[PDB]
Amino acid sequence: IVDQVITIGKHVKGYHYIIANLGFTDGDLLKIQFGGAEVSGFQIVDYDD
Amino acid sequence: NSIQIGGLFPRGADQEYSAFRVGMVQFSTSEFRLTPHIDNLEVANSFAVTNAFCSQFSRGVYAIFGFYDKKSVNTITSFCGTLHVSFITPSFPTDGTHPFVIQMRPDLKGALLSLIEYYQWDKFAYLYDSDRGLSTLQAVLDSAAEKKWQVTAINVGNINNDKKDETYRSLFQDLELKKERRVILDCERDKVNDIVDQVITIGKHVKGYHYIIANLGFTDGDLLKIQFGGAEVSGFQIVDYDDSLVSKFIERWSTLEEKEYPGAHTATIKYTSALTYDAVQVMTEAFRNLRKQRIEISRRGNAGDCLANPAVPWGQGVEIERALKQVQVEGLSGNIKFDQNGKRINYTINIMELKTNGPRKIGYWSEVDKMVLTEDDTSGLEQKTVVV
Amino acid sequence: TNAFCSQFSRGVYAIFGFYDKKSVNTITSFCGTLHVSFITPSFPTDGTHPFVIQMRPDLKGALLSLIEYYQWDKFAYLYDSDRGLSTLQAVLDSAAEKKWQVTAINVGNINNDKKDETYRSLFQDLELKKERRVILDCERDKVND
Ligand SMILES: *[C@@H]1O[C@H](CO)[C@@H](O[C@@H]2O[C@H](CO)[C@@H](O[C@@H]3O[C@H](CO)[C@@H](O)[C@H](O[C@@H]4O[C@H](CO)[C@@H](O)[C@H](O)[C@@H]4O)[C@@H]3O)[C@H](O)[C@H]2NC(C)=O)[C@H](O)[C@H]1NC(C)=O
Repeated sequence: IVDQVITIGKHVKGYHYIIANLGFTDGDLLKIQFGGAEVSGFQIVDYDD
Repeated sequence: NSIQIGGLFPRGADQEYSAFRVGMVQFSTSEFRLTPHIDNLEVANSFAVTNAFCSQFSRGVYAIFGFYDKKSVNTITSFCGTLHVSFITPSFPTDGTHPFVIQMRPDLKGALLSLIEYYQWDKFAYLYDSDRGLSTLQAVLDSAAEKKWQVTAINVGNINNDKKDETYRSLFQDLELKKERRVILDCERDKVNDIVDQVITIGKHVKGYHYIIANLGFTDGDLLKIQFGGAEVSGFQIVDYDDSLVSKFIERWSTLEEKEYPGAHTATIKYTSALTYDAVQVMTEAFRNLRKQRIEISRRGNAGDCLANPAVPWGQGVEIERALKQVQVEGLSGNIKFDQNGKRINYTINIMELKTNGPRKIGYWSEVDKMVLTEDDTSGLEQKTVVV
Repeated sequence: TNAFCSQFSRGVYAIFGFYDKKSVNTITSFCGTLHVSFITPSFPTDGTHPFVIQMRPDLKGALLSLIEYYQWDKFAYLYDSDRGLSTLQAVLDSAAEKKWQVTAINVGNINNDKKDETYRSLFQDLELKKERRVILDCERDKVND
């Protein structure tokens, strides 16, 4: 879905995407890291522990 | 019969050498066969270029077909001009007048200029490459005073692959100071793909932006990634796949085995490879005209070292050059004919506009006619005009 | 190339000479492989090149710092093609970092017969923007003209 959002260019400033799963940091986020859209998610495996 | 010809290729040339072999097979008549001596070496190092040129000269070649980079242009031109050796190259044409060189690639500066005239651009960005030659950059800089444009030229060529992601993002953040939406990329397809990837990463490929690819390899690079972004992409293509000749050539090209001929099974061919094929054709027709006019070419052996205190250039090479420049044939690049200097005259460069369906032939340009073909939609798709 | 290989066959230890826009690539690639020392007072090569000693210092930063000192925002740049486009590329790249409107004209490729006409037409074309600040990147012999 993120790849498709990138292809259509709907990941720029203004858009807001919330990932509704406990796998936020396991998947690569660098492709939308610089798009502009504010992405938010959830993580159960805190690597800082 | 067996005409020894030189074949200097870069080590990274694969589809170009494949098209050279396909052209060698297609035009190997029983009247005479062209035997090529292939030398794969580093195109950048001018010392190795000089060594290979003097090796071919010591072997006794009649016409050298090769490529060159910004370092080797002067050595090749100054060696072929003095030693009277014929040279054929699909690379970028030399700036000015240079003899004994047949540049298969046509002149694209007027094409980009006429396209800017058609789009009516007054302020845009120009990301240029240093290795591709500053000829087009000088032409647009000189036109920036005749027609008064505010162009922002950036040398993106000198970037390191380690700091690649950082330099490109900083470049586009610096280009957002003027809020630039119109960008022209004067780079090779291999680098244009990276620039497009970075534009996709930063999200500057949405509606509003306009990107012009300033090279004859528009369809060679993958355009489907920016096909649906929203930004109107436009470029230039010399190898028109809609041609019946090009279609019949691609029919055999795709069916060829990928193991023996590298990069041949594809349906799209790079413009450099097609220009290599057409150069082989032009060489064959040149030697055929030399046989038709009963002009005997012969070396008997070798005159000696290219380096000499008495400069000894063999005369018959002039006739070979004249026969090369006189040939007017039809090939993958369209109409192929050369003038007294060796540049391409009377050519057909198609202007493509990437829509949602894909690459669309929006027009074509020539040396005499600027922006002719107004085919398909003539501004009549989704307009919605309410009659009051 | 002929003179360089003649000196190499003679047995020189270090060659002191000059080069033009055409021959530079031949010299650098010949001294680099044959490990022969070269010294030249001409313009420095763009980038890093070994076995070459350029006596001339780098002037790009001097012109850039002088433009910063004079506080110029819109000017003309009449450059020479034979003298190398290094300074022109440096000022074009700085024209986005510091945002300048530079009008670069290639005055280098002009004929001595049509000299007065090409120059008068160039300055008449530069009066469209009413440019008063001009930078001349040419050799002294041409700067006098
Ligand atoms: C289809 O193709 C035809 C042949 O290729 C072409 O006819 C050519 O037309 C052009 C312009 O009309 C002619 O160009 C001139 O060439 C002569 C020398 O041959 C010169 O008068 C001049 O160039 C000179 O040579 C140098 C060029 O760099 C330069 O140093 C000189 O100062 C001077 O400029 C013109 O450029 C050309 O000769 C014609 N060819 C022939 C064989 O007669 C058709 O126009 C073309 N048609 C279409 C529709 O494309």
